[PDB]
Amino acid sequence: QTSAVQQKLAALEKSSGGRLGVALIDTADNTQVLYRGDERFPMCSTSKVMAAAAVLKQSETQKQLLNQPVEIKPADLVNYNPIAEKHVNGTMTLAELSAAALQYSDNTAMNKLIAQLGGPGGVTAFARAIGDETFRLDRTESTLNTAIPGDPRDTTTPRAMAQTLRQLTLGHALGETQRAQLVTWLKGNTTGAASIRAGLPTSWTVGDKTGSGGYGTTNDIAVIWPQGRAPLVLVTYFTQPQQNAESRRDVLASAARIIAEGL
Repeated sequence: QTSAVQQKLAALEKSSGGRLGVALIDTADNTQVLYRGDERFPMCSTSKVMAAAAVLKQSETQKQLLNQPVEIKPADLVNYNPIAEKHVNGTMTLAELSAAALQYSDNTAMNKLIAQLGGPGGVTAFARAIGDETFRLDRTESTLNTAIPGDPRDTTTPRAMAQTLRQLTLGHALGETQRAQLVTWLKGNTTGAASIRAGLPTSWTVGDKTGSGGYGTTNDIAVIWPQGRAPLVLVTYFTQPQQNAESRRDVLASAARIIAEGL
């Protein structure tokens, strides 16, 4: 029952200190389970999925767009840029910047993707054009991770991001080669081993993007191909009242366990 899952999520949330948002879509019957599904949460690095997908859309009609070299200037470096810092005063392709933003959550690469889309408003505009009316991106890295309570900048709801994640990876928001590329990048993420993945059996396939930021904000959005059933889309947002709160990736694993076991 969806409701059993709710009680367990609510109980999880009380023990968490913080505020939990969940949104599951089960594509076997298109059922939805929601916990705080229409409450806004700071998106942090999970936003990078939208930036990369928007650039992929651009590439549907600028054929060679992803192989074009983009200059990495000293002014482009931000804190936590493990991939791009190794290319300062050099070049990366929008493909390499996509992979770095998605699979290592590189913030300099994210800012390059945002810049390629014409700024925060350019990412938001792509969300609007795929029917995501809730997503809003308002700032660049790394200041978009401030996750200040009650600030609607750089937020979405779990319901909106699960709907959009399905659109991008299993629906028709992107072209076929672009959709495959996006799914290949998410499946190759390196930073989500302790989040949703750690709540799921290892035989299941997972494409995911983690997020982290201020106020102990710990997020994950995933696409999940279990054995023996249609894929699932699971969004797990978590933030805390203290600005210096510690990340709680285990809480997201617990949320995913609750879901894999009860649905």
